[PDB]
Amino acid sequence: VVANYENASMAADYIKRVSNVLPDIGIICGSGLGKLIEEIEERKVIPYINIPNFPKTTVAGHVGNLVLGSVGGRKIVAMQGRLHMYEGYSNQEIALPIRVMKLLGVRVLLITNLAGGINRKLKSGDFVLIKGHINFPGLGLNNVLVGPNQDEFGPRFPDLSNAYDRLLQQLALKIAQENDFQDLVHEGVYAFNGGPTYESPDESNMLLKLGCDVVGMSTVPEVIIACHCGIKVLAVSLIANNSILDAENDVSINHEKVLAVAEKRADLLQMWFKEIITRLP
Amino acid sequence: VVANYENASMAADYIKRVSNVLPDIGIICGSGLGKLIEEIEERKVIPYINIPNFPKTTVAGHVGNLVLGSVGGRKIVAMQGRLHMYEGYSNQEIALPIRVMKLLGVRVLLITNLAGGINRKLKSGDFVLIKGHINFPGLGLNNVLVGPNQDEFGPRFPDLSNAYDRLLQQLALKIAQENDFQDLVHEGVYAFNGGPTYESPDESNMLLKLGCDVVGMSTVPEVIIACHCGIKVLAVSLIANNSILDAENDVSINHEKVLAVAEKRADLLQMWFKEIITRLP
Amino acid sequence: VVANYENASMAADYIKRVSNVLPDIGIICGSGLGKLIEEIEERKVIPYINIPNFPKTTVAGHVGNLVLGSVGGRKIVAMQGRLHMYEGYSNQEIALPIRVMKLLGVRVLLITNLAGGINRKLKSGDFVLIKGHINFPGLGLNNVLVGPNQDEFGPRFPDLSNAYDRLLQQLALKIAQENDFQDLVHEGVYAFNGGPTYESPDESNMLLKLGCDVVGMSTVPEVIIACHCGIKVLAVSLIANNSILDAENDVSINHEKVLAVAEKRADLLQMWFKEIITRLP
Repeated sequence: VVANYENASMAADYIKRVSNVLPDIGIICGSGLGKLIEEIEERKVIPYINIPNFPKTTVAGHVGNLVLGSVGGRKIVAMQGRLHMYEGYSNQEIALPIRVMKLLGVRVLLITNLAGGINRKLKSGDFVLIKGHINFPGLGLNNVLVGPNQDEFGPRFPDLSNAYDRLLQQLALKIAQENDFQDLVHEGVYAFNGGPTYESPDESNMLLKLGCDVVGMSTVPEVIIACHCGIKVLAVSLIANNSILDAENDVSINHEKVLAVAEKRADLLQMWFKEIITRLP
Repeated sequence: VVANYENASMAADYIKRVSNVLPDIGIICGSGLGKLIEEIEERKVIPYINIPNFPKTTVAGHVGNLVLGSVGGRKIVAMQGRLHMYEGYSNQEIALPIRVMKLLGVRVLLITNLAGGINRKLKSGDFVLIKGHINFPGLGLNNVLVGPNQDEFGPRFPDLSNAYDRLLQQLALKIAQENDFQDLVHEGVYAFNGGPTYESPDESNMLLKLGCDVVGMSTVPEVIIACHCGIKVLAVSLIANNSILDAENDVSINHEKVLAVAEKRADLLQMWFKEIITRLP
Repeated sequence: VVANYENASMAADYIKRVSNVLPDIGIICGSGLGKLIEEIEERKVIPYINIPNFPKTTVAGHVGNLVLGSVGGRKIVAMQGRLHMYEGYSNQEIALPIRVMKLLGVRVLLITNLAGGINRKLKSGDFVLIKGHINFPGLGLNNVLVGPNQDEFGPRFPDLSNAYDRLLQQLALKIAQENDFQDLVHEGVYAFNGGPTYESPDESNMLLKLGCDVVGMSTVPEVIIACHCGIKVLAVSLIANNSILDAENDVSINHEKVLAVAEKRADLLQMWFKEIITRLP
């Protein structure tokens, strides 16, 4: 189905009936980075499959729930099981959950992901506050907004110059300084590789030439839908590896190594985002 | 429907019956740049919806007519309401009107567009004669010619090295010199961003590194279909803003600002293209 | 149909019944470079159209056979008539023949193609051993693996850092040295342009900036499917022209010139690959 006003409204109606929560913060967590969702207070778990007009996710399988409740005195909604465009989902399937968040009252969206490091200053286990992006699918006619514009949500031609809110980046850094882990925290430009193959050694070298700091396979589609409909965004990458160093040393990249870095930083990222949610203006 | 010989022929038959004009020049005008079409002499206006096999355009809405008549003693056909790939149109839907122009007798196609400036010499209100392009959708398997080749129109593997005719660029500059506005006229390479989001600040910085002078969301698909079937092309960008300066100063890009630049230069561009049409060899 | 385990198995069953050959080497030859297939010993020719679940190729036309038999004492399977993504084939249609090769027992895949030269050291008639690639369709959400993962063949996120086997590159060079044509043999990075338009002069200049040595419209999709399911690869480009020199001298690129270079080097490439097959570990 199309991610239009009528269809998003039907989904929001169901969610309001079942949860009673009206959230103003949304969260989408990266692979291995979802522990925070398990400590949402007075929570309600809603499988995607039960929600009218939500995308069908059974071919990919694995978890897919919307979770509503309270964190740090704030009302939130989380996507537990994020949708990736490398699975074959359409623009409409990716956009509809974000537009439902908008109708529910979400004004701030917090996002984490796992990424490869390109900038030579980045090590495995570092965090990058994303300050801009290079959208290779968008340049090449696979932008998430290709299709008719849904005018009720936003304009035909959105500006992305302020997609990554500067005050939210400053708050995230202040909290890292308060807890003495600011030495892990950088800022940078995110390249979107559609995937699902990891960036090749020579693609990584190209990205270094083009001013990219990190590369991954998510996040930019959701940011664009959120910016289109006026939702503020903070996005943070966890660095799994430095792809430029790996190319110079003939070291492989693999999913098991990536998930082990996620497990090593999961509890610190949970603590960090809990405080961010508590402190949001 | 497919943009094949049979289907294009049916459309041309209808158009010949209704207009009696056999044009040898075609024009496609950019957003806010179509005033010239209103002064076509002894004209005939044909809504796309009435023409057999023309693409359906009702989801996007707004004007969509073919207009035939005379300008400066020359017989022309204009597209009033251009089709953009960011609306979701297929390769076949974009190509069919250009191939109908070919069957009607068109030998020269003139095109205008609105673009962002990348080269630091470019200011809002400048004109760029396009001398080559960088086709990000084509590199990434969304070229307008992906699909079976329609052999009656052109070859399986076209060469684009002479897509932008050099003598037509020289004529356009000569006319600007005659009317003392050559100080507005540059030449440059056009990057095709599929869109519909404006180029991000970091995408603009990448394009500067890669030798692009201007960036926009149109024009290259029509140029490729015209070059494939042997139609000569002149393409001219109107610069709405300098995206590199805007990124350095945190200034936004938006559709209202773009259209105001179009209105400021519309009458000069109308005068210029009228003389070009009159003077074509 | 989907390039899944069940459908590939049905195709392999038919092929085993009809040919009696169990190959451990596969070959895919470039345009004008297929003479070797005509000297396969005790061969069996199987039109694609006869094989269950093979992709339909009648719109494009021209030859499309699987050929099995012996070369140099080794059992091989060849694709005579390769599938190109610029024809409009889906990811599933490209992948299924490679996955059938895997089920038949193929462990090594040898590939040739025609390419444009970017590196200034490359001349018409040179050979390039491919050591890595830049996948513009993959960066832009048209990777051959976009879709559900077929877990029986390989992992959700493959690593491509060793897609081009180093020992096979060394064997190919050793044989060129033995026959005194090593002066023709370079190594380099392959850029995948989806096509079917030749790279424009300004796209070629961009590729020079980005560290590409050669550019073409094939090969990378098949390499990715082979690497995903554990098949070793050697890929060799024949240089048709130097696109950077042609842009500086305003010289055109065309299919007839390309095929004439293929004819000039066909017999040497046949001799070379026959010895490679004979000598494989």
